[PDB]
Amino acid sequence: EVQFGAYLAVLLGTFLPVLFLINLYIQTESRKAGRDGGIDS
Amino acid sequence: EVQFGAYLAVLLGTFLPVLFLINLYIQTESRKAGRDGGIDS
Amino acid sequence: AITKSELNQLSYLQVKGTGLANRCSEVIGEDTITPKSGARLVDMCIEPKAWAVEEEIGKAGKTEKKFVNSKVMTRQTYTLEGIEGSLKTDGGKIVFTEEEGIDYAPTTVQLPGGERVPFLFTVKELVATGNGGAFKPGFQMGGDFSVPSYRTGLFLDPKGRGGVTGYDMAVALPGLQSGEEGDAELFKENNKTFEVGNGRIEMEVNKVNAEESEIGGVFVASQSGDTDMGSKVPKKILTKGIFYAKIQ
Amino acid sequence: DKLAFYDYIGNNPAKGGLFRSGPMDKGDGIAEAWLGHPIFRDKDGRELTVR
Amino acid sequence: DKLAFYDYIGNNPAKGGLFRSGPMDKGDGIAEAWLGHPIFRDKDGRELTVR
Amino acid sequence: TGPNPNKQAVELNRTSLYWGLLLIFVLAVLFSSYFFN
Amino acid sequence: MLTLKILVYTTVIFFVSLFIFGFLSSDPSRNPNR
Amino acid sequence: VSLWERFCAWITSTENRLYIGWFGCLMFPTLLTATSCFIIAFIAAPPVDIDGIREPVAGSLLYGNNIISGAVIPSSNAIGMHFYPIWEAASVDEWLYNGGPYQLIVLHFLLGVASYMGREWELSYRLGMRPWIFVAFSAPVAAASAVFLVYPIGQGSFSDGMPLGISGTFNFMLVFQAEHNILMHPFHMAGVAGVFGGSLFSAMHGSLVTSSLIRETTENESTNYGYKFGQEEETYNIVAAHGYFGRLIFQYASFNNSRALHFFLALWPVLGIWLTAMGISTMAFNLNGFNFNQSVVDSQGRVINTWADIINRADLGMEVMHERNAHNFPLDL
Amino acid sequence: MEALVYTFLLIGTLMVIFFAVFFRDTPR
Amino acid sequence: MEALVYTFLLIGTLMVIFFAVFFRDTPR
Amino acid sequence: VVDYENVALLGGSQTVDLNNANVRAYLRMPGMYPAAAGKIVTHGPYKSVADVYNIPGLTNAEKEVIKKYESRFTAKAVAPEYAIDRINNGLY
Ligand code: CLA
Ligand SMILES: C=Cc1c(C)c2cc3nc(c4c5[nH]c(cc6nc(cc1[nH]2)C(C)=C6CC)c(C)c5C(=O)[C@@H]4C(=O)OC)[C@@H](CCC(=O)OC/C=C(\C)CCC[C@H](C)CCC[C@H](C)CCCC(C)C)[C@@H]3C
Ligand SMILES: CCCCCCCCCCCCCCCC(=O)OC[C@H](CO[C@@H]1O[C@H](CS(=O)(=O)O)[C@@H](O)[C@H](O)[C@H]1O)OC(=O)CCCCCCCCCCCCCCC
Ligand SMILES: CC1=C(/C=C/C(C)=C/C=C/C(C)=C/C=C/C=C(C)/C=C/C=C(C)/C=C/C2=C(C)CCCC2(C)C)C(C)(C)CCC1
Ligand code: OEX
Ligand SMILES: [Cl-]
Ligand SMILES: [Fe+2]
Repeated sequence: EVQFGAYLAVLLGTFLPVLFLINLYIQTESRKAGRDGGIDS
Repeated sequence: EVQFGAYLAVLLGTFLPVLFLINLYIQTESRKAGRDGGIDS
Repeated sequence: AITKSELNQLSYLQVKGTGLANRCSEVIGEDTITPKSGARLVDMCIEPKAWAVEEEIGKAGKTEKKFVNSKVMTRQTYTLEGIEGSLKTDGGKIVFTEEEGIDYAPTTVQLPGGERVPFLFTVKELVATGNGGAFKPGFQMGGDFSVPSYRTGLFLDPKGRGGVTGYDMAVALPGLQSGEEGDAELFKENNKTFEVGNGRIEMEVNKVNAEESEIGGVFVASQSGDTDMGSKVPKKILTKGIFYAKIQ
Repeated sequence: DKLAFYDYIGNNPAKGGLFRSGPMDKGDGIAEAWLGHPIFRDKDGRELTVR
Repeated sequence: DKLAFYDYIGNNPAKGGLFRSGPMDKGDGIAEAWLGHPIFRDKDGRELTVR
Repeated sequence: TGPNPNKQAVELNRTSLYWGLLLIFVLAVLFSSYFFN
Repeated sequence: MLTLKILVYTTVIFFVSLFIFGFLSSDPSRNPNR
Repeated sequence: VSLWERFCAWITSTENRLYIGWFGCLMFPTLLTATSCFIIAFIAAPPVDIDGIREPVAGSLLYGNNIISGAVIPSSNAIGMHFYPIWEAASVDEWLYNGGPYQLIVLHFLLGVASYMGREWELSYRLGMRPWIFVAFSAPVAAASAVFLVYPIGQGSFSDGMPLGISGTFNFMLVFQAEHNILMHPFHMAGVAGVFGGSLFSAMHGSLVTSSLIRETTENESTNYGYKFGQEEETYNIVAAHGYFGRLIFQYASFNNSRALHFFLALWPVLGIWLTAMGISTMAFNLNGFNFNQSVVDSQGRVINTWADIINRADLGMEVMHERNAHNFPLDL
Repeated sequence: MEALVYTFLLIGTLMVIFFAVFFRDTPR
Repeated sequence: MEALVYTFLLIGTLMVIFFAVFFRDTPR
Repeated sequence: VVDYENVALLGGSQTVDLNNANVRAYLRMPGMYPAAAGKIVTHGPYKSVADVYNIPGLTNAEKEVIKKYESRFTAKAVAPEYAIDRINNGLY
């Protein structure tokens, strides 16, 4: 019926960029928290 | 010959935790850089 | 309403949408008719009231061929009307020999599980022989009939292949037209066939009105189902209901 | 047939494997019928049984 | 046979699709042998050609 | 509603990152053969 | 199937009445220039 | 203070995260039930007999469809324009066999969008604004209503409405072009001009406004960061943009008044969509587009073809092949 | 078996929309 | 076809070892 | 079916099959269409061309008009997918 490689293509090409963008946002927020002196460094 | 779901299992279980750990390390480094007033915030 | 005399007293605008048009009429009396010569049964009506399909079910650690009930997926469009025939006597018994009328109606029923079973409810080409020489309560008759194909030769399947028209190959797969053997593995689906079936019906009379020359009773029938132009194995159907006829 | 199906070694829970994934129908297939009970006899009519 | 193989429409680069992936062998299979050249004649012997 | 005084920061140095990466990769190498069967 | 009809009719009339009697409660005066 | 007064104060309150209002009392339940039914039907509905010839068509994911080919099939041709609620069926299975969910979804959805328009006006009134955004929104509502309700009414059956799927719209468009000769109706031309001009004007406005930004960031900061929420700066340093547009084309054509510019921006696509919706509604009653088949002949009397004849050949090809098993007589009235 | 993939993608998109609407950066 | 997966895993492990040895945080 | 042997007797040649041909096949024999062809195509199977003269109710005129064209007729085996559509087969 369907091609098997499509499973790998769809799942990998969806999951990797999502984690990349989440990492960008989280590191930005962490730097912002670090710059302003507070309880969380 | 082999089981097809093993491709997805191995690849997802390798790629997700690795990106989680890299996320943790990168956000730690960004917070450290932000704490010290420098050229990169 | 229940009798023909009450039904004739209503107007068409008074019956539309109620569902009375799909019902069969009722007869009142217990007399005898005795058909002369050159009689014809006219205005026959047959209404099923129960449907069942033969299957294999599990009762307790065993499997048996049992008839399971089914629900009608279509709507009130399953009653036969207007059937006419010519009566005669052979050796003291009455023979019907059905001739014309609305004697077929498609129907679809659903089995427990989700499967849909279409079939062509019909009494076409029916010859029924009775056990007596007069129409009286207790009279019985029955015989075999012929079931035509569900789809005629002009039907086209979703890929454009039919019986007397349409393509004769799977045009979407040109890679199957090579070698000494071509698409020989699709021959069953590329070669449409139309073969006739068979059935059986048994009827019994309960009420007879002499002053109106009417009869009524119950019936039990069984026949085969749709074959999808010869690509699937037909099932078996069982039905029960009532009937009405006039000897005028 | 249901009573005879319980006496088949393929339904023993202690007969599987750790990395054999899927339903039990993946190993033998789907059953349809019971062939019957075989009885073995030698040249003298004495009954024999397979261990 | 090599010259005749070039005269088959399955080798036309403008005959595929965008989302049909794989080698050309995935569509028809692997070529094995040539069957020969067919010549069609009617009831009077004149030659006919399939468009 | 308000600023929660219970929030803190999370850290991870490079040595722990290397240990985690090695553990994940070696575990996958060990179990892949059995997953494929 | 009659009980389903009863429940649906109840719901519809409830919401429609809410609308109707809400618009009758001196709506034009509910503006920031009161 | 009575209980009813407190309820009225809460309903028409401006402090809520999402405004409710009194049009919301109709908008929310209808849209929610339509959404639930649509999701369930799109995932797991059985095949539906659309043409009334006992030939069901599959449209759900669980029955062998992908996202592109899946749809919610319109109701059966045997029903026609008759009302078909759930309680009027002998069983739920019969309701699903005859395309029941389509009517429910479309009706509750149309009520929802009308209430959405009303709610837009209501919040505009409560906030002290000018009450004409919902007039602009009335054009997509007009088009959707036109198709979904008006076409079945004119043609006499719900089975001719647009299917709720991706390829269903393609089928709808192809059959519509075959039967009514759209692309020659001037209202469709008006709609096409509306959408093309809307895109053109949007691109022009964006380019002109973005080019005329004043320098307040230097290099290492996105230019979007220079604007502050509440900053006072008219949306274009005039000399630059005005001279640019006066030099690019004929100088006397230049909108120097912002009110007129934005009014024209609002006016163009809305009028185009109104005209195309009215064109669909009128063609629902068999008033088709221009017909120029066999209009040029020589001196003798033979016919000389044009491009309209090629379009006619394509229309004939589409016509003879649609709904193959449904017709019994020569004319498709 | 691809119906699972389709359903997962659609539900993920709906989750993203929900988070965008209700967990949003304050405009101020 | 799984030889690709085995090779990728082994090469990734070797890459991780190389990075750990040569790109390391100073002991000071 | 994919292959039908007697396809030339359905109206595309000079011979017409009496058991499977549509009523339009008789439109090329003058003086026969609306009266005799309708009677021919609405009666039971014929084992021979001579059996068409036993149709109950044939007036004389139909008899001699059929006798005129008898040389163009034949009777083959009944195919149910063709014999059911002899008054209207969807061709216009
Ligand atoms: C390049 C060529 C070209 C172009 C530009 C167009 C352009 C157009 N055609 Mg067209 N057409 C063409 C070729 C072309 N056609 C050809 C070749 C054919 C023949 C096959 C057709 C056949 C054809 C038909 C049959 C129809 C069109 C229509 C249209 C118009 C679309 C109406 C629209 O989208 O707005 C209308 C906007 C809407 C319908 C949206 C409504 C939105 C609702 C109110 C809310 C939805 C909310 C949503 C459900 C939830 C949101 C999600 C949430 C999470 C945010 C548009 C003017 C249609 C038309 O005129 O419309 C009336 C129409 O019916 N054309
Ligand atoms: C196909 C084109 C098209 C689409 C899809 C579209 C969509 C939208 N436009 C809106 C607004 C507008 N559009 C406007 C002008 C225009 N809009 C245009 C073209 C479109 N506009 C054009 C061309 C114009 C220029 C005239 C204006 C002026 C507005 C608005 O003010 C309004 C808005 O607020 O935008 C910000 C939104 C209204 C939200 C709503 O109803 O509540 C959301 C409803 C929900 C969440 C529930 C609906 C779910 C239903 C029940 C699903 C099942 C039924 C469907 C029909 C399924 C069909 C799916 C198949 C067709 C694939 C919505 C995002
Ligand atoms: C033959 C009859 C048959 C029917 C024909 C109908 C013609 C009706 C013409 C009058 C209609 C209203 C005119 C505009 C009013 C207004 O909104 O002002 C807004 C401004 C007026 O200019 C602005 O006008 C301002 C002065 S004033 O206030 O308008 O007086 C000025 O300050 C400012 O600088 C300037 O930009 O107009 C525009 O910028 C918007 C452009 C679209 C408005 C229509 C312009 C004329 C169209 C001709 C007909 C096109 C037909 C299209 C067919 C699909
Ligand atoms: C109270 C109130 C409110 C609220 C409201 C709401 C929120 C509502 C909701 C509602 C809802 C939430 C509803 C829902 C409903 C749903 C439905 C109605 C559904 C249905 C479905 C169906 C019918 C299905 C079917 C099927 C199919 C299709 C296929 C498969 C099978 C089945 C059978 C499953 C407000 C705010 C206004 C205010 C005032 C008061
Ligand atoms: O449904 Mn839709 O398309 Ca209006 O025409 Mn007749 O019907 Mn059917 O065909 Mn053609
Ligand atoms: Cl018709
Ligand atoms: Fe602006």
